[PDB]
Amino acid sequence: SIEAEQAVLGAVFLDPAALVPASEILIPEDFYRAAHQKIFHAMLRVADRGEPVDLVTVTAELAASEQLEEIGGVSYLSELADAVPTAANVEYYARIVEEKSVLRRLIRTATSIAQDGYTREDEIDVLLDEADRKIMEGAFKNIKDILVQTYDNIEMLHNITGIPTGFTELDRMTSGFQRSDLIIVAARPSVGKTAFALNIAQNVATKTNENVAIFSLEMSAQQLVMRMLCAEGNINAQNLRTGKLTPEDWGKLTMAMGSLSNAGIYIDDTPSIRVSDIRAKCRRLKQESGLGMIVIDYLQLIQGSGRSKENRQQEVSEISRSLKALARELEVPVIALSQLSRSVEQRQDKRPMMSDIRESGSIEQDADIVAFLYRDDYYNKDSENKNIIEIIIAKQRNGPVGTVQLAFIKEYNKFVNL
Amino acid sequence: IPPQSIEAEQAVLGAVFLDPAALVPASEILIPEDFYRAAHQKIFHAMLRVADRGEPVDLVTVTAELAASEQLEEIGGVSYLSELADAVPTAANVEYYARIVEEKSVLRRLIRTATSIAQDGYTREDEIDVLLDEADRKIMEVSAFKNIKDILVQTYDNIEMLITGIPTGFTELDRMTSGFQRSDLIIVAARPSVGKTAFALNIAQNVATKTNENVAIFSLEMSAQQLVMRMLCAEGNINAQNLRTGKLTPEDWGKLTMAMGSLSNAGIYIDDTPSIRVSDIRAKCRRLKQESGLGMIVIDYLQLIQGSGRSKENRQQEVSEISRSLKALARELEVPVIALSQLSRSVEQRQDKRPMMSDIRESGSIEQDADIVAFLYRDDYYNKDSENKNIIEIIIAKQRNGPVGTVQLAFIKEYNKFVNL
Amino acid sequence: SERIPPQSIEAEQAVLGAVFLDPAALVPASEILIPEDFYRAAHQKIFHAMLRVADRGEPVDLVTVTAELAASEQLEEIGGVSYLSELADAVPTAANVEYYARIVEEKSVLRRLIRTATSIAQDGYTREDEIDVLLDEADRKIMEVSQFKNIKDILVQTYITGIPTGFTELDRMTSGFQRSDLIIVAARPSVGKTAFALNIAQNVATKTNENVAIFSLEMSAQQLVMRMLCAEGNINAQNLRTGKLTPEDWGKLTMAMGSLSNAGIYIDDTPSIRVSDIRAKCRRLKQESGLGMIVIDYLQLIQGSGRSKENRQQEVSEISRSLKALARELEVPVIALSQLSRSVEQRQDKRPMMSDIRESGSIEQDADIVAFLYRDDYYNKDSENKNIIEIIIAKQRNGPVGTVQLAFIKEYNKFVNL
Amino acid sequence: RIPPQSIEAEQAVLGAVFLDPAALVPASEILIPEDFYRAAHQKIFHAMLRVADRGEPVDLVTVTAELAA
DNA sequence: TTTTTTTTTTTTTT
Ligand SMILES: Nc1nc2c(ncn2[C@@H]2O[C@H](COP(=O)(O)OP(=O)(O)O)[C@@H](O)[C@H]2O)c(=O)[nH]1
Ligand SMILES: Nc1nc2c(ncn2[C@@H]2O[C@H](COP(=O)(O)OP(=O)(O)O)[C@@H](O)[C@H]2O)c(=O)[nH]1
Ligand SMILES: Nc1nc2c(ncn2[C@@H]2O[C@H](COP(=O)(O)OP(=O)(O)O)[C@@H](O)[C@H]2O)c(=O)[nH]1
Ligand code: ALF
Ligand code: ALF
Ligand code: ALF
Ligand SMILES: [Ca+2]
Ligand SMILES: [Ca+2]
Ligand SMILES: [Ca+2]
Ligand SMILES: [Ca+2]
Ligand SMILES: [Ca+2]
Ligand SMILES: [Ca+2]
Ligand SMILES: [Ca+2]
Repeated sequence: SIEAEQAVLGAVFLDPAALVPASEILIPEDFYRAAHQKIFHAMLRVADRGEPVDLVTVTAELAASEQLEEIGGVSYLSELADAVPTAANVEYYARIVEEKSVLRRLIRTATSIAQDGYTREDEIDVLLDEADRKIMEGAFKNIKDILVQTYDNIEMLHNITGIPTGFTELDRMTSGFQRSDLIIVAARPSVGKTAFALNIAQNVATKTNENVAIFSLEMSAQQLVMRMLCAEGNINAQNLRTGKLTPEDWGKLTMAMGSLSNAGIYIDDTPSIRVSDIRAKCRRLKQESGLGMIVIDYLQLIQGSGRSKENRQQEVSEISRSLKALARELEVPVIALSQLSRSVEQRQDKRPMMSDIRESGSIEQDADIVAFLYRDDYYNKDSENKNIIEIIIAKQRNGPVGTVQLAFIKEYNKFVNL
Repeated sequence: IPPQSIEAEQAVLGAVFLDPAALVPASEILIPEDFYRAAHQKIFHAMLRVADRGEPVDLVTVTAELAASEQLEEIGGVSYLSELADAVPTAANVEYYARIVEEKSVLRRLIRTATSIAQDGYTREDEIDVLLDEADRKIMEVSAFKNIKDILVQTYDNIEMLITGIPTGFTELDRMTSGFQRSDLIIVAARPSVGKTAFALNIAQNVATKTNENVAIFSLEMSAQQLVMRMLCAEGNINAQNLRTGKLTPEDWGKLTMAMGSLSNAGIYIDDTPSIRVSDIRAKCRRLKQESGLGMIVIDYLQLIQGSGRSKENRQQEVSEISRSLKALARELEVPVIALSQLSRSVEQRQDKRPMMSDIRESGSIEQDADIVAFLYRDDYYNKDSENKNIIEIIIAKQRNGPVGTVQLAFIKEYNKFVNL
Repeated sequence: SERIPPQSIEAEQAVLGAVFLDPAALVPASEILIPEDFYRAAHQKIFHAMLRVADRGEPVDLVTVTAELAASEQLEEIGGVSYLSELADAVPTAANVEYYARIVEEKSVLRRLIRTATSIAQDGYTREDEIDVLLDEADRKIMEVSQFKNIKDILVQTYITGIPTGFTELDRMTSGFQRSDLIIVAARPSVGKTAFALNIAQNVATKTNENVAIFSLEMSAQQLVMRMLCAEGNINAQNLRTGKLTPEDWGKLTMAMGSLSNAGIYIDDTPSIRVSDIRAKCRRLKQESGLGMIVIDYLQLIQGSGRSKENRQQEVSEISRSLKALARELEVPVIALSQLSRSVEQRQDKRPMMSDIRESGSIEQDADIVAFLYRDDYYNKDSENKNIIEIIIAKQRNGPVGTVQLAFIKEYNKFVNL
Repeated sequence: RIPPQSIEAEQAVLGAVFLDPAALVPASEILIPEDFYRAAHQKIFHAMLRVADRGEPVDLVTVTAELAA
């Protein structure tokens, strides 16, 4: 019942534009306390002039009828003022007062049905109709309303929609890397999964102004940064990891480090996290700096929430769910790297299909987009055109399916446009 | 002073000791609990207990039965059973008095459920909507074998009626099916990104816009905003890529302006809460039917629905249960329910990748429960080069209305649209 | 504590009775029983005399039998002629001696088992001498509680007991549909389970005079009756569905309705019942009208008695027990429809085996008889000989196992003989 | 043999929530209800989070409404 | 106990 009542009346003496929502939601009778009934009435009575509604005009109106003394003094009206947490959410106190009102209305009509049960033992069918009728006395989104928001959204379309990867052909096909999408990038071992993900992270963090979080469960932060340096500056990786650098390499490195500093890429290399942990960390980074992308080096390495070490297919089924839900909650694209089962290798056409994604089919199902990497030179030692690598876009429910081509200069840990 | 024709109660019991073929109407009309007097309750029970042997029912066998339990002394003596015999002269219109006893029974049942509603009003101040629902539901509940003579009549009168059928607007499918029938569970299953939602959305539109019926859509994967954008594209033939960029041609805006027009008076109710239980779905639909009337329910994706508490059970059982609940919902609301389903990868392993019933993902009970199972298959989903691209099979693997078979449609993907051929 | 050697000397009397009533009933009786099978010393002697007189053959009536009993010292030992007179009045008809003889025989086997088991335990303490040969005797002595055609038997020379289903070939193999049997009809989804059950129900309810109760947990009564109408009159279901009936179809329907009225088939379509509920309802219908068959539209759809939501395999294990016991109590065949697990669709041969019965192995084990339905055209779109359907009788402890063929004209919801 | 606890500090957390209540964000990033020692605080901080998931949001009124619920 | 989905070593399918 009470106290929420006081919070409503209180907010009115505080605002008083708060009377509008209050009265849309409540009539004086909804209040339980006799006194509040009278006060809220007076408030509306003064609003009809309209005065408007403050601690003075209200007591003037309550004295204008015999009522000012009946409701406690001016001193009770004064207490009401001092008795609300925040003027802003009257809506939520009003709705308590309203819900309590409905409860006793229910109780009252139910008791009067029982009451009538003993009396009008005369005509059973019309009594059961009355009971039906006496007890009756949207949670769906309406389409009219959505159409407007969907229109106004298409409107905001002067000037990729889209966090841009910097790979022209993929961006044309995809237009980002959209907020709330789960993007799966899967391919056989040592084909280029991480390399590809890191390259995307760089071009996002350096070319745009957005922050990107990378969770690396297999490699160290060190190794990651060293891959980005090489790619940023075209420094040969073998040289870099030996310290055997040419005089111009030292130049390239100096530049690479420069641009990667103002880059804002946050790396977490804890080898065992649950999705909950990931969520927590991202939630906090977005809190204080804003987030744009999340990259995860590698979905089946993530570890389960307690359900006991369940049918492993279910365990990852669940991780899959959690990731999509995380992308949805943070309104941010989530790129999850995935492995593939050996099935693909048994074939002639070594290009992967969705079925191939390792460990659980739910991953195909949950993803907003599924990208495979295929390299002819991964299988052919002699292969004509070496550095070419297919980005097979096997799934997307934005739009088009298809294959895109890039060059993967491995010596530089780098993917490039053609 | 509870409602009781303790005069009429005696008249019934009396007639049984007098006839006793009079026990047949009596029991068709009453159960022991309908009697107000504790004693009569016990006697009428004994009467039926003896009838189940059957003895049959006279003043002797009844007292033998009452003594066989601790009860003969509790109900008055043999001398009370003797009075019951003499209370009414003849045993003809028992039907009369039985119906008084019954009517009084209903009255106190009503009073009792009304008082317990009021009672609960003060206690469970926790969840208002599910409480008000109980009152609604508890008051209706104050309303053995169906005889075939009677059904035959209703059925003849029903056949006297002449798509039967909520029409999908896909001619060949509608010929095979004739709607989309009230109370049916329709499963639409197919591999990922094949066209499940697309198909279901297309059906929802053609129902909501071509007919006058309301349709509820529960989307657990996509947002309402994405759903409507699919329908817009399909309604007006606007290329989806253009639409999501805002990169619209001058005639595209024309197409969009009309699409929006027709979809307004469409009356399609969308709920995109990503986790619901079937109970929740039921509740929402019940209410929408209440005040506006419902025609169809569409659920994007059955295995995404979540279980009622039974603990995180053998997952196969958990969906087994969801399956039943859905059919039972379709049954209760007298409305076709279209549940989208995923498929296990088993089909992928096969030579020809047209699905069979076994392929439905996660629990075999879905094949079983369904009134009708529809698979979608696309040659161009597997062949990059495939001859005749836009063709898509609607394999009707199951229906207990009638015929099984395959139907062909075109799925112009650029327009999020299925079309007739 | 008090251990009473198992016997039914009601059923004993019913057998001897039927012989004085028929007496062609002595043929089944003796195929099933030897004199020693009877528990009561007196019956032993009587049934012996009956066979003694049949070997002349006299044949066997109340006179000749007393003549034979007096011919030995025995007529006074077995009660008087007055006891032989009571045996006659035991049963209304010499209908189904086969039934009661098989009870007497089954009880006989039980005590033979008990007796050999106790004598094995007995010998366990005594002959502590030769362990391995004691185990051989035990093996062998337990088999001998059970009692390969010879070449001569096979030279009879070159060149219904029973509620009748109306399917000749099935009835030959089965002879009803026997009182107290649990008959399991299982098959994959949409194969023909319900259709087949309904067809049986009609032919029983219309051709015979017996009442049949059908519990439908999946389909409405309305849909059931519409299936029967189509099958009774050969009206195309689609036409009937739509109301799009030809002028002669109306004739066919008018007929079908006629005969189905005096049919007496009681339908209960409550979607959730416990077996107790089923029992209750049937007990009452038998009370006032008599019952012949119970059909249940599906066993795993029935719901459990409180034991908490137990290991589901046990829950149905229990339902299974309850049903057999209900069939036993009401002395009436119970046809329970069952689903099958998907494991059959793995096999290159899709004919079910007992193992395939879905959810609990106890069903194989409780059933008196297990029937599978198999359709080639269910799997082959093009299949040669379409409307053919195998009725695989995989289990029956009456007698013969084997397959029977029928046609299942689906357009007519109808099974037909060939 | 008296369990490490700091009720003063527990109260100070719950207090700050009723005062701010954007203070619930840091609080829940750091704590779950079970971290609190006093049975009562456990329940209160739970309710606070329970109301935040709607989100109401969290003040002295809505909290007592949830606790009475 | 059972039903379901996954990966990966064997044999034998004209
Ligand atoms: N030739 C050469 N190749 C390299 C060097 N460093 C990395 N790579 C190549 O880049 C690939 C890295 O693959 P990666 O993305 O880490 O594998 P994934 O995460 O499983 O997809 C490896 O297969 C290497 O062949 C280098 O110094 N020289
Ligand atoms: N070519 C093309 N296809 C599209 C476009 N937008 C959506 N689609 C396709 O439509 C399909 C969506 O299928 P959907 O029903 O959502 O997947 P399901 O629910 O798992 O069956 C996918 O195959 C997409 O590639 C587009 O702009 N162009
Ligand atoms: N051609 C045709 N076939 C039908 C028609 N009605 C039903 N059927 C088929 O007959 C069968 C009857 O369903 P049923 O097998 O009893 O369900 P069950 O309990 O799973 O076995 C189904 O296989 C339907 O396809 C009809 O009107 N026309
Ligand atoms: F070898 Al990897 F992701 F680094 F498969
Ligand atoms: F693309 Al899906 F369920 F596989 F919407
Ligand atoms: F299709 Al069914 F029991 F109705 F297998
Ligand atoms: Ca990697
Ligand atoms: Ca979908
Ligand atoms: Ca079928
Ligand atoms: Ca069935
Ligand atoms: Ca058992
Ligand atoms: Ca098995
Ligand atoms: Ca038996």
